[PDB]
Amino acid sequence: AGSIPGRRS
Amino acid sequence: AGSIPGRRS
Amino acid sequence: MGSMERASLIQKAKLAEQAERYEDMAAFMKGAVEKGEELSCEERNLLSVAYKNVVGGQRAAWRVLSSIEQKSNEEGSEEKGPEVREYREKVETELQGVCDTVLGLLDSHLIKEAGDAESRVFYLKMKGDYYRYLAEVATGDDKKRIIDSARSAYQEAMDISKKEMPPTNPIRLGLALNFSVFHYEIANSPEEAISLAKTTFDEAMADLHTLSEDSYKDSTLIMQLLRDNLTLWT
Amino acid sequence: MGSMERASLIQKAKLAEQAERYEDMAAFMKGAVEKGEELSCEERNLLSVAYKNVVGGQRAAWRVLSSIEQKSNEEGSEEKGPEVREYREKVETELQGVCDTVLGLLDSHLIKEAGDAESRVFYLKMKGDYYRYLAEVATGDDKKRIIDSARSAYQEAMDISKKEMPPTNPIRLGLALNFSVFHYEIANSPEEAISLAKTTFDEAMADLHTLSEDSYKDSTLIMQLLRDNLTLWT
Repeated sequence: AGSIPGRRS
Repeated sequence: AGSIPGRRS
Repeated sequence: MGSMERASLIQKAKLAEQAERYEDMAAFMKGAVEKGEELSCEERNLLSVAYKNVVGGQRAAWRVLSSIEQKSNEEGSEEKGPEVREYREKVETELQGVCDTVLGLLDSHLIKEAGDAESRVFYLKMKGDYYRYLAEVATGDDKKRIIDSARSAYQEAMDISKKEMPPTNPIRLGLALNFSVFHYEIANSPEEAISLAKTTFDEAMADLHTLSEDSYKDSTLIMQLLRDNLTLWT
Repeated sequence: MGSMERASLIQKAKLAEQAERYEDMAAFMKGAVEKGEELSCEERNLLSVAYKNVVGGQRAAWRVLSSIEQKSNEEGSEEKGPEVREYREKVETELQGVCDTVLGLLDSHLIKEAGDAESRVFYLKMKGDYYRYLAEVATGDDKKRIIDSARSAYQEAMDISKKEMPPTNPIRLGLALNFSVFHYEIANSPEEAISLAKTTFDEAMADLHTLSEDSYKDSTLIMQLLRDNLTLWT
């Protein structure tokens, strides 16, 4: 199950 | 030009 | 970072991101928040990206160590001493400290000053995420309360997002994605996770016709993440 | 780490490596060195791997920031303020501090107690490497002295390796590889770099017949790195 990666602006 | 990576035991 | 200008902290956060120096990035953005002014959309994104990278590395390390610890506690396993547990605990404490730091910024005073739907929903989604990361490692008497704190933050964000944002809005979509992961992975509610992901996807699909080419690309990227979870879960 | 047992520091360094927590790994290995006992082959490798990861990340960040700084100092570039230089300087100072820490461990007292060729050559190669990383960022009145310190350490290691180790020994091969990179990238001596890499490769090739299958794999892997540089340089 994957959440938003959210690691690049 | 590449040196020894040397980053894994 | 009290002696550095707000604008310089923001500039250095962007440089730290380019250099993949995420601990520095988070420290610069924490300093920027502590100047006391509200954050623009771009600044909110930099804050979120910085901490998601820091805590993402800690969570991955915690999972590696937790797996080693669990294996060492199996039948037929040789006693290796306290070191695996001690080091897992060290990483866990650090991770909890980062989550507490982010939650502290949100509570002092980002959320209370956030009046527009886009800022308030984004901050409440962050609050849900960082309680969720606390829940991933929680095992004690407050585990239920930590789960409820995540749920409550996500639910407030959902209620605002459904009233104030179109179904394709990327914040709304990412919030629903992460809340569905909370249901599946934390709250033992896979059916709620599946229903939320399906309804979110279908309502976004029906609103795509309203979007420009660039907004369409933004929304469909997150919709594909919802679909990826649905494929894994069904 | 003075209150932690040597064996526990070593165990935790191995766990930190699995968790990709290289700063922790380096701190555990520094603590192990500071117990004062000599290091076994495996422990020397853990020390080297930990610091190569830490400084490797710092060097990559420094190169990103140095490139941005150089671009901002071009004709037709808009003044962005002191922030790029300040942050490059911050990363540079941190990198220098890590190099000084490793060099300090080697000087107090790893090298002076290292009597076998494999330990002494490995430590002197480390000394050459960390002076080389200092040289990469040096611009002041000591830049020539830093380069000479790297050269001197590599040369002492080469002299021992040629007397005491077969031409296929992986330490000997890696030392020659890194010394050839020093010649090419630091000392402005590409012809010396090419000659060293070619002679090292050819002398190893002629000694492969003496090796087991597993030693053959070890040596040929590093030989391919020499060949990769020769292909880039010629």
